[PDB]
Amino acid sequence: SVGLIWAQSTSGVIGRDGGIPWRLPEDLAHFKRLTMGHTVVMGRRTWDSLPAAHRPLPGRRNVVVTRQTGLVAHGAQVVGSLEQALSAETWVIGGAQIYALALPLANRCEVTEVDVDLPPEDEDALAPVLDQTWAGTSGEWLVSRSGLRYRMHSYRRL
Ligand SMILES: NC(=O)c1ccc[n+]([C@@H]2O[C@H](COP(=O)([O-])OP(=O)(O)OC[C@H]3O[C@@H](n4cnc5c(N)ncnc54)[C@H](OP(=O)(O)O)[C@@H]3O)[C@@H](O)[C@H]2O)c1
Ligand SMILES: CCc1nc(N)nc(N)c1OCCCOc1cccc(C[C@@H](C(=O)O)C(F)F)c1
Ligand SMILES: [Br-]
Ligand SMILES: [Br-]
Repeated sequence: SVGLIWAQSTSGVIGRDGGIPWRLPEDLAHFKRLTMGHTVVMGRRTWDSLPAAHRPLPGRRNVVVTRQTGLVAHGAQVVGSLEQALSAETWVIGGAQIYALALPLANRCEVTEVDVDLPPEDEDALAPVLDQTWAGTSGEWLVSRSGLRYRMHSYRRL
């Protein structure tokens, strides 16, 4: 059982300049709560993007997907394909390249939509596009303690 989890702007941006272009504490809490105790699978660029005090992600088996040989990723397992990463509950935590690999294998997507305007730029990482084979249920728009508006969506494959 494979799930994808990501946070996107309304425009579909998930990443810019090797990072995430907003801060939303409620999303980090949501991400930690859903992934804790489970394997998390990430692309090598997303491993690099984790703040050092949170890398590897504590309380979870971290798996890093790379085409490199002998990659040093302390505290993580390093695999050469998504299939190697997947051999109870496994969460694919990004980025865009690894989402694209994982989406055909997933039965579940947990999406945070963040109501910031961020027109997609050339090298932005973008969220996967979900068609009508996915059934979504959405929370209401919520206002964070910091004033940002956001909404949680849960998708299951029909
Ligand atoms: N908002 C969110 O929810 C969210 C979540 C995660 C990440 N992000 C953001 O997204 C960005 C990173 O995403 P990204 O798409 O640039 O990178 P990414 O998917 O995290 O990682 C790309 C790397 O994965 C490896 N890879 C890709 N395809 C592979 C394959 N078929 N077999 C083996 N290895 C493969 C390669 O590693 P090597 O180059 O080492 O060979 C490649 O450079 C950052 O800005 C990050 O902050 C946002
Ligand atoms: C957290 C942003 C996010 N959001 C959803 N919804 N999906 C995702 N794929 C995702 O990206 C996962 C890759 C980036 O991850 C982190 C970035 C900064 C800090 C942490 C540590 C975090 C934890 O310990 O989990 C703690 F702050 F709670 C993780
Ligand atoms: Br962040
Ligand atoms: Br934060």
